[PDB]
Amino acid sequence: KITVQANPNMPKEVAELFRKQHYEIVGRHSGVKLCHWLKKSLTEGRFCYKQKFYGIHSHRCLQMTPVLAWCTHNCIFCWRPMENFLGTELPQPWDDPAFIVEESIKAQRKLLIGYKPKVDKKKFEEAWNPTHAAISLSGEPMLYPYMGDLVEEFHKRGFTTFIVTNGTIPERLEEMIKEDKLPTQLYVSITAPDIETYNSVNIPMIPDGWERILRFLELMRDLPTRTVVRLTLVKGENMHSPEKYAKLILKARPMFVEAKAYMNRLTINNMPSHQDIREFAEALVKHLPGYHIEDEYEPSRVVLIMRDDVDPQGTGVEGRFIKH
Repeated sequence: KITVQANPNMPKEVAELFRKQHYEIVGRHSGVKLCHWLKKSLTEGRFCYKQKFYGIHSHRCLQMTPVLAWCTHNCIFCWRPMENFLGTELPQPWDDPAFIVEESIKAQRKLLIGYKPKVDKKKFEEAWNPTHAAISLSGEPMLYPYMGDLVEEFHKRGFTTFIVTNGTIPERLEEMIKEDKLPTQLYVSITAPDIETYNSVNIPMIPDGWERILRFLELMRDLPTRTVVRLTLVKGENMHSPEKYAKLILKARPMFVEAKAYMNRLTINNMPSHQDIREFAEALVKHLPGYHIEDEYEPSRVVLIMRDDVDPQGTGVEGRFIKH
């Protein structure tokens, strides 16, 4: 009988929409949801590509966001129970970091209860005690003013952290850098190689997103933590100008680059084949001096490019894998 403190700072109708999609709301503006993946992992011994790529055990990932319904993009491949996001900023009052982490852990368990049957036993126990905080559910998490501190809160309770951002909020990165509160691994999602594609695919709600993204990339160079540039590829929408993507990538010189297939305006044929991704990956690596194709995972049609000076058998800020 777990209970989560909550009082959704949004129209009740919206809040109900999140619930029907199985999100567990936290506080005024956050939420938790079980990895789409996680089910088959607990019941079928399934693995995730993040495990193959970085040594991350997805079944011990607590997937959440401190910015549930606000974002700076209304992207065409962005799932959100409602029509468009509610706005470009996190409305106040803002919940504090410790409360968010605590309640999120309770939310995670509450959702887990919906299990135990055909379920693995030792694994369920580990999912009940997550060690990876995936800050990438929905919305634009960097809109939360206290990201740095949120990261520390997770770290104090032994989690390693992973932030996924669309990069339109460089000031939050400058702040985390300044107060030295960086996550274990930082991902910036890039879905457009040029300004026109950026508008038609991301559908910006702010006017200066492109320059903010350019700044974000520049702030990632030599960043003292694990870095990733993730490209979500949509057939017929953004799989072009690989040389332009390389330039964006090069401004940040991330440790890793993921060429990932995208899997509302978007048809089922907008989904590229794994073979399409391999091709795009090859075309891309050709424009990235000092990088090479390091691995792939066909089941998720994703290919991994890694910077040459990163050790394929190491861990940490200079190795392929997360500290054991």
